[PDB]
Amino acid sequence: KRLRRSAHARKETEFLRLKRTRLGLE
Amino acid sequence: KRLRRSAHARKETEFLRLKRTRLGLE
Amino acid sequence: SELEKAVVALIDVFHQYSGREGDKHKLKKSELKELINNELSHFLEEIKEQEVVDKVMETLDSDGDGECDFQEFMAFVAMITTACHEFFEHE
Amino acid sequence: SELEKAVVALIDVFHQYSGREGDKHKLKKSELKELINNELSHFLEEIKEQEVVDKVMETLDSDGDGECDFQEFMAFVAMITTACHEFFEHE
Repeated sequence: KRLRRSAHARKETEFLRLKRTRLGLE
Repeated sequence: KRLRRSAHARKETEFLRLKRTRLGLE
Repeated sequence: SELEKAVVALIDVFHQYSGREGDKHKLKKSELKELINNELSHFLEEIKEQEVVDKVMETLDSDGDGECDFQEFMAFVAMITTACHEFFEHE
Repeated sequence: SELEKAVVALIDVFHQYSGREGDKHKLKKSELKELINNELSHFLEEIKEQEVVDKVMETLDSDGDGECDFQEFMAFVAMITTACHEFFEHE
């Protein structure tokens, strides 16, 4: 039922990882 | 002796006048 | 002084890129993409994903015209810079 | 990296003042005053009246702490920079 149909995945992560990393220090 | 005191706000405007101008120029 | 310099740099860089596809006040998704890839390279890694540039723009795109206004750019800059400031607590 | 340079300049300048009275991510009125006078040296006129330096932070002081966060400073920068952009573009 829950197939991998969600092509609209969080590709954002690919770049935003760096932002998350910089936020990480807080 | 006396002067036309800060009825017309004054305090903000002495700095913000140029900000008002910068918005005013659009 | 320094903040003014930084600011006019932001204004100028944005303005010219915004002149290419947009209209000076607004970066089209092409320009936002290019700007990020070309200039934000150390803060964000390169972005081939025309989907994602559109998404991160769309997230802020008050005009809903497939661009981001200088205001939205400044808003984006604010959070990006803040994340970098959080980093900078431990350079 | 033009905007990256600008961005780190904002952070560095802010931290320099914010380290003095505040906590690196927070400008107290003493710091806020000298920071804005010093940095917006053409952009603003000498912000003599401490009541107003207090007011302009209070206006943005989300934190209600009597010292404005880097976020609120970034909001100030955003409005100022937008006004400059508009003014400088529409000569």
